[PDB]
Amino acid sequence: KEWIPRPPEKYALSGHRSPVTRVIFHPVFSVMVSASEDATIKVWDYETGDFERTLKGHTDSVQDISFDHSGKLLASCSADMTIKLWDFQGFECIRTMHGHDHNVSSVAIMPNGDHIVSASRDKTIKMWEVQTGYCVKTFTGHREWVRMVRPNQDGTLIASCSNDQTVRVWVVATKECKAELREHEHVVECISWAPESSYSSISEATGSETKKSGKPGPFLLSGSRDKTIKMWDVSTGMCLMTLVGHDNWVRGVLFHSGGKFILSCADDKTLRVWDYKNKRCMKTLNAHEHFVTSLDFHKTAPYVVTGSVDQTVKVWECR
Amino acid sequence: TEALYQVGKEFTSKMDLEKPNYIVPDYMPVVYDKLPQPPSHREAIVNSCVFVHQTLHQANARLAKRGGRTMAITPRHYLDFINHYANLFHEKRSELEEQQMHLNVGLRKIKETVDQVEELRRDLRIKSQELEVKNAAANDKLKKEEYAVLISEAQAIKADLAAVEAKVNRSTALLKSLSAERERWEKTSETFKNQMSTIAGDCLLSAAFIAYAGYFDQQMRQNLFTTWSHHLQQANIQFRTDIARTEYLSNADERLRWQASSLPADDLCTENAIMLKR
Amino acid sequence: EEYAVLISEAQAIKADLAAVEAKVNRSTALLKSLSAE
Repeated sequence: KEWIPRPPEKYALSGHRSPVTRVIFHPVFSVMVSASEDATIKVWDYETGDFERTLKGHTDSVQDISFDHSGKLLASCSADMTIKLWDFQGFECIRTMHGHDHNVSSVAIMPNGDHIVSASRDKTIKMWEVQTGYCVKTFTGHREWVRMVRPNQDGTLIASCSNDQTVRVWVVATKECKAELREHEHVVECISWAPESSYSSISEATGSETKKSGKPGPFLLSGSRDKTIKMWDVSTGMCLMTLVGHDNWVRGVLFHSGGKFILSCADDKTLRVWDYKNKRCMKTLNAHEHFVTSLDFHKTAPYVVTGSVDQTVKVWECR
Repeated sequence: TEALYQVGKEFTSKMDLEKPNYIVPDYMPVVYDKLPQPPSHREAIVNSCVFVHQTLHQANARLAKRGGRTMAITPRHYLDFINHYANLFHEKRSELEEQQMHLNVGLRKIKETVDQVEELRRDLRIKSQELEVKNAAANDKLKKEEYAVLISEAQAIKADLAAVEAKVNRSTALLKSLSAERERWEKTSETFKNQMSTIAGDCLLSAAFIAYAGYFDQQMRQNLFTTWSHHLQQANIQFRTDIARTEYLSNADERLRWQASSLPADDLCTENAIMLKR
Repeated sequence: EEYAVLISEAQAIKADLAAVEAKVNRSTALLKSLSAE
């Protein structure tokens, strides 16, 4: 609800022999999944901090991993130009999609659970079928390396962030960039949208006026290497507020499950949790001795996990 | 045939067996009557498995007709065939992925090595220019106590330059030594994608050979392998026709260990040892 | 010309002398510490 990580830690999980790139939470089980740069995906139990197993099917460094709504499948992408679909009941690779040239950066599964989206250096975004494995439609428009891609809550809207200073939002149906945003000072790297629990909380935070339908419209968030976190409106495309104060490069941003605070990490070696409605809670929390890479927020449990380059994954209580 | 096809589908369902660019042959060797008209790669694999199982019955019928002695072919033979197929697929895929990961790490290390060699080039030229200016200043100022200090620092810089030059030539000698390694690793890494494409057919052939061709003699083993290879060719299933089954199913260390155990140096004896192992 | 080279050789020999003297003093301190042992 008002959960906020505390400086004391519970466990310092260190099993990777290469920098950790992303950490996620299992949708239903008490399972933490961490992807690192040693071509291995490790499975942990965040409640008790016990190593469970590893998924060593990948060839090159694993970049991004994503579950589905049911948590029954795990989609992973790596620098070996391929996407591997993991069956989480048997923990065995079941489909290895090829193509999508050069280092693949991000991967995500829409809540529909039937199609997958991925980003890479080849300045394009591809769309895959989980059932078959055929790239049916290819998304173009980015002029540089695309870093992160994230869908909506109903499998219709997709935004991709790239080195080309553009955070441009896309549609499944007409395959057109409805909103294109090129206004960041330097490269944008991480994006994550707003759950329905926070649509009402934006109105008094920014003073935005509701349209004829009354819905505030989908929102956008994008962290950029210019040490600034900026939260946007997908429907219109204008800035609402700029969050400044990160010492070094930002790496991952997301919203609190209650939709009231802002919780994000950066290359400043610290985890910073911010309030946007009233600019009150400006807690800075040292997390890792080296650069911090990724982070995640549990939907219901009071746990947050952060992945760093120091070969370690850390779990924080929420209070 | 329907039972065999269903068993093959259900057992080989957690294996990849997916080829997006699979080309359906004009004349497909339809073994299962209810096979879909545009069969997929997995369906072709299962059809090939059923064909192998029936080829064993045909071989037994031929041997019985010739007056030779045959052994009953049971569904347990098919079960062993599919189990061996799954195990060999997983093992070969894991070995290939691990080898490619190690080779990628090696290439990355070599590239970092050449980059640091260029960095040593620039460090060497910086040191050389500093030595030139230092001894020029020493000679200028000596020609008009601290001056002995200046020439001593110049001498120390020459000593550091000599040590850096030793590092230059030593790192260059190491760098040229790994040229054969780097080129061979590059060729293997480039061929990695092709090797993954042929895992399914090679594992199918090897599993069929292990599960079925044990009882027969060399001639019948070769006939069965040729029949299976021809069926795979007609079904547009990629497999390597250059490597030997004995080389594919065993490593040189295990073969050497077997020869130490008084195993005769024969292809059939090696295949028998492999069967006794797997 | 060679004169500066010879005085540089003298500077080399005095640097080596200083290093040897420092090593001798350090080792003498080491042995003085190990008398009880």
